Amino acid sequence: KVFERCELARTLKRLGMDGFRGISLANWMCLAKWESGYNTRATNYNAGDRSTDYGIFQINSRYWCNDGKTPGAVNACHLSCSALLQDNIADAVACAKRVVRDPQGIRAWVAWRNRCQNRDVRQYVQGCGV
Ligand SMILES: [Cl-]
Ligand SMILES: [Cl-]
Ligand code: NA
Repeated sequence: KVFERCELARTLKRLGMDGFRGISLANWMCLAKWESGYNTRATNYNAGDRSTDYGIFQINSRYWCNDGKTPGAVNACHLSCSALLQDNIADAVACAKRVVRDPQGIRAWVAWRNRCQNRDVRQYVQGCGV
């Protein structure tokens, strides 16, 4: 499913992402935008280390979900990576909450650092009623 901007914003708020571990909703929006373009079925193989990024938040198989083919990987979210490819983003959101519970927080995603950190991210939520 490819979410429309404001539709996603409202969904994330209802799932309790606004201010989770200090991360504003606009930051989560900026992340989803640059990671997948709001596409829940996005997958990305990383030939360099044999891991794959899954779904709307592009969560990595080496640490967060189990896909069976990633060497020396763990499953901190206790999910099959398949769960991160559903139209319903409930499982992806619960896993994202798990990710930011680690010391790095939102910084765990390098794309957030490159395109969201220290920027005016208001634009991602303006006019959405959240
Ligand atoms: Cl699962
Ligand atoms: Cl599994
Ligand atoms: Na894994």
